[PDB]
Amino acid sequence: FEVAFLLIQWYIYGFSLSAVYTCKRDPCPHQVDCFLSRPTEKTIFIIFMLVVSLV
Amino acid sequence: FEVAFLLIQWYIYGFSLSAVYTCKRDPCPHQVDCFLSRPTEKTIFIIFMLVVSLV
Ligand SMILES: CCCCCCCCCCCCCC
Ligand SMILES: CCCCCCCCCCCCCC
Ligand SMILES: CCCCCCCCCCCCCC
Ligand SMILES: CCCCCCCCCCCCCC
Ligand SMILES: CCCCCCCCCCCCCC
Ligand SMILES: CCCCCCCCCCCCCC
Ligand SMILES: CCCCCCCCCCCCCC
Ligand SMILES: CCCCCCCCCCCCCC
Repeated sequence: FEVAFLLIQWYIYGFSLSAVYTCKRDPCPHQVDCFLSRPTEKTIFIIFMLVVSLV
Repeated sequence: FEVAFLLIQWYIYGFSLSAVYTCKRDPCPHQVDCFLSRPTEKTIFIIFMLVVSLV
């Protein structure tokens, strides 16, 4: 259960977060720019919870 | 002067007007949709002034 939950997160998300996202869904016209909330503080806590599950 | 002014308008504009324009300049992000004012009434008067200059 520890290995299987680490492989789903590597496939879906990765292990960081960027500040600007580019979205191509509907009803939005062509492509839009969207901005995230605290993308640097969240990246620090993603790496803290990776080392805990590897130990 | 009548022929030279008809060839510049055929090259720049054409002889009609559409309702939705797609713009790719700066500072706009990617591509946006822009909407014109009375695009059908103006197309009727573009063709009236074409027949006058051809007669
Ligand atoms: C151990 C509990 C995890 C259950 C896994 C079931 C599959 C999860 C979906 C797989 C991702 C699909 C993305 C297209
Ligand atoms: C955008 C720059 C992010 C910098 C990431 C720094 C992460 C430090 C986390 C320390 C984890 C160590 C656990 C013992
Ligand atoms: C320069 C940006 C680096 C971002 C990742 C930093 C990770 C360093 C911390 C590793 C902790 C390992 C503890 C065993
Ligand atoms: C952007 C991703 C950076 C990942 C760097 C951290 C890797 C963790 C290595 C140390 C793990 C300690 C296991 C005991
Ligand atoms: C008879 C007066 C017309 C003057 C014509 C001078 C050239 C006009 C510009 C040509 C179009 C350039 C588009 C790139
Ligand atoms: C979008 C549909 C536009 C229909 C254009 C109709 C143009 C009629 C103009 C008549 C010109 C005749 C001059 C004698
Ligand atoms: C179906 C849309 C047709 C649009 C153009 C119509 C132009 C017809 C009028 C031509 C006038 C010619 C008078 C000599
Ligand atoms: C969308 C453009 C339609 C143009 C149709 C009208 C062409 C004009 C033909 C009649 C001209 C009369 C000259 C004497």
